[PDB]
Amino acid sequence: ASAYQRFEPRAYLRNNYAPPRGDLCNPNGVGPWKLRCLAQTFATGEVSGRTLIDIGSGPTVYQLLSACSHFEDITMTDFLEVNRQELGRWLQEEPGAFNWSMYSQHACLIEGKGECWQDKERQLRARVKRVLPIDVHQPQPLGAGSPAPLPADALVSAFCLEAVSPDLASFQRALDHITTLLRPGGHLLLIGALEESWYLAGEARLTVVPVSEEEVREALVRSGYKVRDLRTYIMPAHLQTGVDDVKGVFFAWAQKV
Amino acid sequence: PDSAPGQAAVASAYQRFEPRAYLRNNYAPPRGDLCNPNGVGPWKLRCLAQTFATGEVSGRTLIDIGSGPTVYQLLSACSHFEDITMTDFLEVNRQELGRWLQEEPGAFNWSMYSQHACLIEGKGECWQDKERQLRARVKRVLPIDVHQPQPLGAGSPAPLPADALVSAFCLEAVSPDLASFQRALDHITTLLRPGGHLLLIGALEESWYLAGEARLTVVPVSEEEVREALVRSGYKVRDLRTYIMPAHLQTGVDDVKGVFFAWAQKVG
Ligand SMILES: Nc1ncnc2c1ncn2[C@@H]1O[C@H](CSCC[C@H](N)C(=O)O)[C@@H](O)[C@H]1O
Ligand SMILES: Nc1ncnc2c1ncn2[C@@H]1O[C@H](CSCC[C@H](N)C(=O)O)[C@@H](O)[C@H]1O
Ligand SMILES: O=C(O)c1ccc[nH]c1=O
Ligand SMILES: O=C(O)c1ccc[nH]c1=O
Repeated sequence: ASAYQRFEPRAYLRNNYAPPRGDLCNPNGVGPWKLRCLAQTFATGEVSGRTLIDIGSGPTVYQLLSACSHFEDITMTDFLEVNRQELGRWLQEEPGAFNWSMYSQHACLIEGKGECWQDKERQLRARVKRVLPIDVHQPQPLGAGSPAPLPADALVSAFCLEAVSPDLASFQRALDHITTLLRPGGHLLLIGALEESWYLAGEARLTVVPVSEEEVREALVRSGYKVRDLRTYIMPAHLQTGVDDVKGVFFAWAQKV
Repeated sequence: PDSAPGQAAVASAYQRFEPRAYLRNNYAPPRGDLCNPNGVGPWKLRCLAQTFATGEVSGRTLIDIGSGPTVYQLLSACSHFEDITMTDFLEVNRQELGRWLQEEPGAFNWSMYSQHACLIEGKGECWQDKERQLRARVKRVLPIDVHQPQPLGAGSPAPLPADALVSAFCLEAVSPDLASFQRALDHITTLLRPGGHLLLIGALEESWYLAGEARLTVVPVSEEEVREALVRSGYKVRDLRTYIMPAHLQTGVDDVKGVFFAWAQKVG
């Protein structure tokens, strides 16, 4: 856990959201794949409501681009101060903010409603009301009297749980911990790494639990979800880059039942 | 009768045309605000994209007539032609294009326009690929005078006759009157093969516009004047659509009342 104390936001963004993993031009890469999963799911019309929470956002916003037009109250979270600070920089268009414009643009491309990427960002920034501390290990991940409208209509989380969990069972408990924040009938969009065991964030070396698709599936069941969709992306060689050892990325669409 | 004087005034005036001021006046916001779908920027891009989307405008060679310092008019086009000639009267415009071709940072930034063309062509192309394709396909930037019967000069470099022509806001902006306009249209029509296509965009009912110190003269034309000249030149008009300049886009940079888009195919 203390390992996340060395976690460098910029190095993380560099390793994961700049080229080659950050090149959105090629349809076969992980970035486009994730954006595609998110967009397709929301285009169904079946994930809707007023409030949404993003569990373990880190310094990233890409995972809400398609989401932001189906929820007017959005809550972002992370365990580290530095990540929340980094988010603020983008939300407030402050100086030195990370540049997400390529991703906004591509979400506008994929969604295909003729939306300009500035409108897209504008809405996102508008609908994110708060950026809050959170610890999934706690049965009440958001603490007692959070300003977060509970329970949420929907949840999103990407590359968080498996990355904060020593083993399968901690991963299971965490899933249970965040699930409490989710209204019955609500939706969870879980994105994460397949069979990963470590990744680097500057001086920080983080341990990861290597999970399989079927493992992810069963965990969702055991947490009280009906799995609407589970797809896998296999990591091409050219995107195996020495920053981690992830083999693939899973996308899960689940519904609390 | 004698075309020389008017043409001379025209050439004279254009010696004060300042590319940056023009780029600013016409392609920076609000006119350059690609976010408003009711805006002229988007309407122009739509007209081009939809037209190329028919698959009916095709071939090897394309010539853009009076390109000025702008490339937006070629964004949807460049996927449909291997060889594209760009052209302008003024060296300073030609140099501007050079700066963009070289991908210099001093260049005007067209990427909003690129992204927007990518958006409405609906093929999920990224804007960097679109721009790289345009830079690859532009084979040359030539001097041009549409008042000369051979607008490119004799023994020109351009592969003639072209398969297609593009021209935006050029013919009316350099012709003192309708007869001049028509002649200019006749001239460029010689560079196009029979059955070839001409995509024409221009100002409706404009008489002047600004480009720095330069306050330049435009022949005001109407849609029907434009239609007749096309027929008069040997074209079948496939499409002629009009955009009315909204008040908030009428900024004192010109007096254009609207914009026309013509898809025409040369008879022969
Ligand atoms: N105990 C804990 N509870 C909830 N989040 C935690 C946590 N310990 C670390 N995190 C956060 O989990 C994130 C893993 S990586 C960030 C992933 C980001 N959502 C994106 O999609 O790329 C980090 O931001 C990290 O600080
Ligand atoms: N006699 C002539 N023959 C051909 N082009 C001319 C000309 N005199 C001026 N031009 C060019 O006509 C242009 C009008 S401005 C339009 C530029 C660009 N195509 C656009 O769409 O914004 C200027 O570039 C100008 O230099
Ligand atoms: O953030 C990550 O760990 C990640 C994002 C996308 C693909 N693969 C990853 O490991
Ligand atoms: O005159 C122009 O250059 C012009 C008028 C209206 C819309 N767009 C233009 O470029």
